[PDB]
Amino acid sequence: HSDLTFCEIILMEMESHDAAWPFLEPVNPRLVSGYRRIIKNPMDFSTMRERLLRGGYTSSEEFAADALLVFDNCQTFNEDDSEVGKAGHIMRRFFESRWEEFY
Ligand SMILES: Cn1cc(C(=O)NCCN2CCCC2)ccc1=O
Repeated sequence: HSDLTFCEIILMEMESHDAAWPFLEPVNPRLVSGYRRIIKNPMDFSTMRERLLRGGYTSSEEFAADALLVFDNCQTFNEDDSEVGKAGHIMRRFFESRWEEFY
């Protein structure tokens, strides 16, 4: 319904955001040491993309839960002053403000 039409706007705008590069694809645990043991429920934009296209979101609140999970995992694994962590705060602050402009 009208809830999930804006989830497409935010996800599209989040995908094309400049600071979205750490979260476009799922984290590769073979390449990132310690990520498999620290992050229980990983989540990224592409995973939210394929679920949203298939329709697996019942309400907008599920979409926000996956989005906040991306930045929670980013803050949990990475330092705040790291290159991945710096982009996470930019993407997180962009989402919470853009999510505010509708709800
Ligand atoms: C979300 N996240 C991402 C990384 C990462 O190193 N991403 C590199 C992504 N590749 C660089 C250019 C092509 C894709 C590390 C920790 C983390 O939590």
